[PDB]
Amino acid sequence: MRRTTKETDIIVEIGKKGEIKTNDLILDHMLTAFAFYLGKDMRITATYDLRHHLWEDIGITLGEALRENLPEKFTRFGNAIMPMDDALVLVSVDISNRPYANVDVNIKDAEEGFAVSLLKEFVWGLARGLRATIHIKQLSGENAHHIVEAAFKGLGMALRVATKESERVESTKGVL
Amino acid sequence: MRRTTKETDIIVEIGKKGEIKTNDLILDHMLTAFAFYLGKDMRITATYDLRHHLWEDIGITLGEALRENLPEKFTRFGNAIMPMDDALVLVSVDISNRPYANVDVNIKDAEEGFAVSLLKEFVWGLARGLRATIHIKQLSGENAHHIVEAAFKGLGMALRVATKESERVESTKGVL
Amino acid sequence: MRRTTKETDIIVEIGKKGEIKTNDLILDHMLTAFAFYLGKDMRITATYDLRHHLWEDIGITLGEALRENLPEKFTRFGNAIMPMDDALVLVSVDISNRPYANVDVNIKDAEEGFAVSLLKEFVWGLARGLRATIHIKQLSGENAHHIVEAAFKGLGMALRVATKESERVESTKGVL
Amino acid sequence: MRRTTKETDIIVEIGKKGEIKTNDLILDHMLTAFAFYLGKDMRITATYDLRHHLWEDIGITLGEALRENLPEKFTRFGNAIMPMDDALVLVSVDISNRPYANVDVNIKDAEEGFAVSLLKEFVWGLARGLRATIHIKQLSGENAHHIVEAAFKGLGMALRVATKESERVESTKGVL
Amino acid sequence: MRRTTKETDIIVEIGKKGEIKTNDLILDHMLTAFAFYLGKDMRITATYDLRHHLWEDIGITLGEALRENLPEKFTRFGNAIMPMDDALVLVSVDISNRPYANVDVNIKDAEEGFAVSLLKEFVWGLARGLRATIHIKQLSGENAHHIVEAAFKGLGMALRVATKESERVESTKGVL
Amino acid sequence: MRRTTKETDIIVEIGKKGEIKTNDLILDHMLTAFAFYLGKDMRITATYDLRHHLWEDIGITLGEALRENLPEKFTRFGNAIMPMDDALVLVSVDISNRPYANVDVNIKDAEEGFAVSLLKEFVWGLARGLRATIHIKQLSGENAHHIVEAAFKGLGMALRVATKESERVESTKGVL
Ligand SMILES: O=P(O)(O)C[C@@H](O)Cn1cncn1
Ligand SMILES: O=P(O)(O)C[C@@H](O)Cn1cncn1
Ligand SMILES: O=P(O)(O)C[C@@H](O)Cn1cncn1
Ligand SMILES: O=P(O)(O)C[C@@H](O)Cn1cncn1
Ligand SMILES: O=P(O)(O)C[C@@H](O)Cn1cncn1
Ligand SMILES: O=P(O)(O)C[C@@H](O)Cn1cncn1
Ligand SMILES: [Mn+2]
Ligand SMILES: [Mn+2]
Ligand SMILES: [Mn+2]
Ligand SMILES: [Mn+2]
Ligand SMILES: [Mn+2]
Ligand SMILES: [Mn+2]
Ligand SMILES: [Mn+2]
Ligand SMILES: [Mn+2]
Ligand SMILES: [Mn+2]
Ligand SMILES: [Mn+2]
Ligand SMILES: [Mn+2]
Ligand SMILES: [Mn+2]
Repeated sequence: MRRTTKETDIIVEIGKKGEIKTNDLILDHMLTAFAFYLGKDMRITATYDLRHHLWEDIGITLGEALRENLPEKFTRFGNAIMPMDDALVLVSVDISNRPYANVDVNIKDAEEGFAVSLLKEFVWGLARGLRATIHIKQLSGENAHHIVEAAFKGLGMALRVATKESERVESTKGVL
Repeated sequence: MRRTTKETDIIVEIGKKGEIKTNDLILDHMLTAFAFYLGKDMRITATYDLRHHLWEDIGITLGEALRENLPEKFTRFGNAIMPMDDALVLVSVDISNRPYANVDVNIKDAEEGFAVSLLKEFVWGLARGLRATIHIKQLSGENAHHIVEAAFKGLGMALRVATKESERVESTKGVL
Repeated sequence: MRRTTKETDIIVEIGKKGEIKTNDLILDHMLTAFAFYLGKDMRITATYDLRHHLWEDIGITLGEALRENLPEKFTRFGNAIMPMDDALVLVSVDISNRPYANVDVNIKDAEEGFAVSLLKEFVWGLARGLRATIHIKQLSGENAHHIVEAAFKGLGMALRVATKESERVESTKGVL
Repeated sequence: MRRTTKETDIIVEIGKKGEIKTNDLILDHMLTAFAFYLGKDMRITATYDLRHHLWEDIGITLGEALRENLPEKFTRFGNAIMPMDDALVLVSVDISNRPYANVDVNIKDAEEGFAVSLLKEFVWGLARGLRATIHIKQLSGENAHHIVEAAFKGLGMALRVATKESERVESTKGVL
Repeated sequence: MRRTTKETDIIVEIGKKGEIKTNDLILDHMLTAFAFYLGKDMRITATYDLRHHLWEDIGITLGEALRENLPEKFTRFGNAIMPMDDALVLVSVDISNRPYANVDVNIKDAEEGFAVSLLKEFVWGLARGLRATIHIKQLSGENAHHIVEAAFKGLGMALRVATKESERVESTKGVL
Repeated sequence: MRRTTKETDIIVEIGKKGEIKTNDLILDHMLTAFAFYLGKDMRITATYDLRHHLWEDIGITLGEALRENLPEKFTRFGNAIMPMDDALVLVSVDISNRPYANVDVNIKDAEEGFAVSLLKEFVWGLARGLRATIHIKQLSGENAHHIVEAAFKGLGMALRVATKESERVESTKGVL
């Protein structure tokens, strides 16, 4: 999946062994966590002007890539509760075709490179590209890196469950 | 399972392909959700005088029907965390033989047909008929329909887990 | 544009002389306002189970209908400030391909048939179907009908501006 | 229009196709937005010592360039209300010959490169170079980039209106 | 349009080149502003006993004169956002045939001759004579003269829009 | 696993049919719960001077016993949400090699033999002996016995998941 604008140029290829190299070492780490806990190899390359555009557009392109990869009938729902030392983060996903994100974190000890702005824009991008409902709810924690990385691990774990093949269309209304 | 009083007359048949028709369109939708996420066909028909009596007595009868269908040795415990757009609802069930319900929701945007009274009385009815401990804990949300429907989806998912056969009596005291 | 689920069956036909008949007299009035201030005839018909499903699905279908009718190059942005007696409501739209809604109203004098739940679900449906950013911000007011009707008038007026043909792709990133 | 001090050297040429290259990627993006929504090509080049000096002196030089470009009789007033996802920003301009700026924003989620100091100094610079009254009033929002970029888009849109030719001197006192 | 009582005698002639002379220098200035931003010449002369009676009765007579001059089918709605140095004032008009005024200002630095009483009574008079809904909402400001003059400029600008000819009766109910 | 100091002498033998006899009937019950929900037989015997030393040292010894039994590649993460009547307790474990415990309970109705001191010291002992991150987070509840027993049931259930064999080293850093 490739997405190109005048701001960013992003390639996300799920199922291909390859590097994750976005030219942002924080995002590279977060995406490495995401892919590891999703349980899939992926190749991700990006160029960008501003980090916000990178994080958001990575989210969009990753979402679109996940959507393209979905089986016809998929499990739809997946959750994860992820600890990382002091951090404890609930991640809940519904591949609902109703884009929505709610990211509720409370970072006490900030860390350079980790920003709520960037986390939120990645998650909104992902929600919009995948066309999904995504909740990130911090239950405990203080450290920025532990909170944000737990969220990315959790997204991977939750989507591992939600993107699995199902025997039915998982909606009482008969369509998503 | 049939339960008849001077107020209501209710039939719940689990495992039978059939209609869910209670003469309350909101409850029909909630029960459709419940059954879908439980993963069982059911036929439910009711007549009633007042909606409270309907919701409670449906809970009792459904609980009794679930209890009748349990294997001798069952998993006992099941949880679900269910998102619906803004709503995020935790449902926790223990088929404990200790009737108890705790329903903790916070509806900001009310909706006609959706009432905490009716939800609580359905859940207490279910707890009493099944003979179970049931928690409904809203983690996030504003919209009445999203919150209540998430609760019914969650009850279905949780009971899907809790009602499966187990290799042992699931209690250290040796009996339920 | 026809959209059909097990819950609702909706037709929205923009540019066609016809009636607006949803089987909800409040919504019929709101949509009549919307269409009048948009400056287009439309035919709308619906069947539904529950009013929430109606309001949301009308939003979705109307949004998709507006998206289908959008010129290749469109103005993208449109605003309205709409008074109705005590009410004064700001509506701001960006046809951004970034679904988002923020509805901030404060109804002091409630009115049967008018609910924040239903307004919010219509607007989120519209945002998701059109793929747009939509703000509704009450500046003044107390009366439910005045506030909500002002919002619908304002959506029509704002979308009248935003859906007009433009000479260019209205984004510095080169893509919408 | 060129302005040179011991701190900065800035060229702003309105109506010339060219690059916007200030050696600050955030400002380049903001100025690209400004020019796009103004509806004019411009060439902007700068060297600078400190970013504050750049932002302020860009504002001054851009203001002077806009002032030089004004027709004899101009519309004087222009407004914009600009959404960007969560952000909603009102921009109001009066080319009054009374330099004044009031920038009222509330950034909840900060972003590296985006600072209220720099926004305010650009706007004051612009107000002083153009000789104008400028209000930036955040109505909604949390994200720094969305708020600041909406302000720059809004300045462009507002000045598009205010700098258009008029049939009269737009003041009851007979002069500006 | 002439209106005579035992308290005041007022002539308002729209479209006539002429003096604005009410024997109140503050009101003469405000009305000069109003007429300038409306974009019409007018002749206004008054005698009065008390300033309140003047301001109110000028509003009534001006409203009646505007009403008399309306085309059969008129635009109905008009808004303005007007800055004046520190002041930023929103004016919203609906020629609704439902008299109503809401004037919400917050003057920090008072000025002799400028009073909320007089502004409010002019606006209510105008609403009653024209038969219109009028909102004046201060968004920012401290100085009495800047706030009140912005309101009069804004009323002129808003009514410039609202009083233009339209192709239709601008109401879904088919009549005003 | 035998651990002997001048204060305590503890045997924990996982996978062995035997009794749990610590000379503290509360701890015997808690450990019976832990083992049952872990899904393992175990033999535990202890002598001790002071109950704190017992609870802590049981934690340490049990943790070391679990660590000894861990497969080379293990699942690492496990969670449980456990109801017991009024109580609802979240337990989250990461076998991280980063000892940490956070126990957040709120006992309203105290019970002899049940103490936050002792619970916390058992959990910290377990965290240190296993070399793990352990969160215990009360979501609801009042009764001391229900809260504490839910925590022990939850630890068993969570560790059942976390101690299972995996196909890989469960860390992006390549080392645990
Ligand atoms: O789409 P699904 O499968 O979640 C079922 C819908 O009834 C949910 N819903 C969303 N808004 C009101 N109800
Ligand atoms: O009945 P179970 O299997 O949950 C085991 C009991 O010890 C629980 N309990 C209830 N009250 C005090 N303890
Ligand atoms: O897409 P457009 O036209 O609004 C231009 C983007 O730079 C906006 N943006 C959104 N998030 C950060 N920047
Ligand atoms: O200069 P203009 O056209 O806005 C008209 C002036 O009367 C405004 N003003 C500024 N301070 C007091 N009055
Ligand atoms: O008169 P219009 O054109 O604004 C349309 C009316 O429905 C408005 N309204 C006033 N009160 C309740 N509704
Ligand atoms: O050790 P793991 O597998 O959890 C991966 C690490 O990056 C986590 N981490 C801990 N502190 C900062 N990052
Ligand atoms: Mn963004
Ligand atoms: Mn890390
Ligand atoms: Mn009852
Ligand atoms: Mn529903
Ligand atoms: Mn909905
Ligand atoms: Mn109406
Ligand atoms: Mn400065
Ligand atoms: Mn941007
Ligand atoms: Mn009076
Ligand atoms: Mn003046
Ligand atoms: Mn100790
Ligand atoms: Mn017990």
